[PDB]
Amino acid sequence: SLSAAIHRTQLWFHGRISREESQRLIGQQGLVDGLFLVRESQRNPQGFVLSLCHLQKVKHYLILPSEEEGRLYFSMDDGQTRFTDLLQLVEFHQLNRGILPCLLRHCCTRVAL
Amino acid sequence: SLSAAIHRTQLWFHGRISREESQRLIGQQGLVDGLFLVRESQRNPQGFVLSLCHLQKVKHYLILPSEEEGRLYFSMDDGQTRFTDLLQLVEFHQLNRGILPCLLRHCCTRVAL
Repeated sequence: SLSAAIHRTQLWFHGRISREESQRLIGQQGLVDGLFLVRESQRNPQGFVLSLCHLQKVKHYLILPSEEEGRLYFSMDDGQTRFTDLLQLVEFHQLNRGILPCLLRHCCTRVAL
Repeated sequence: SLSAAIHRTQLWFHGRISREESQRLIGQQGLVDGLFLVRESQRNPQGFVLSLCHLQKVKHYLILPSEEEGRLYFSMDDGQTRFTDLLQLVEFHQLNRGILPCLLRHCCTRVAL
């Protein structure tokens, strides 16, 4: 019912928050293996960062935009693996590791459901 | 690149926040006609609320789950107009007023961008 109501809302996305902020929020949600969020990058404000808990360590993956044949894509591996938006990136990594040490299993949010 | 990235993130959903906090956030973002958000009700554990600014006043429209014959829908008018989830409702009202005093024009984002 809640699940159904909010099924297509993307609670993993945090917008313009810091690296430190992401580690705090993740740290306080238990350092759960596979816990994650996406946010805007500080060091590169045109990009995004996937912040991911694995083995109680928090890791950050820079997501950069590029363009090819008039279409924009995002990549955290210098263009080897490409996505049309962050949602496609997140959905792919919920089932496949790719470069990551684990799946994206648990959304880290600051929303109360 | 941001709107290409956050395409399908549905930043209008805020989860459970008070009536006053909704009004605070709407005000903070400028009290534009058609500025809106969807939250969870503080009073009804299973209800949602569309909070929408028209003519410098915030109004609140309850969105309720209904289950008819093992099928779930959401509605703001006791099932005259039915929706599978919150996104369906929002997208319909971005184009059609329905029971509302204006269109849903501007997302009151749950995150800074």
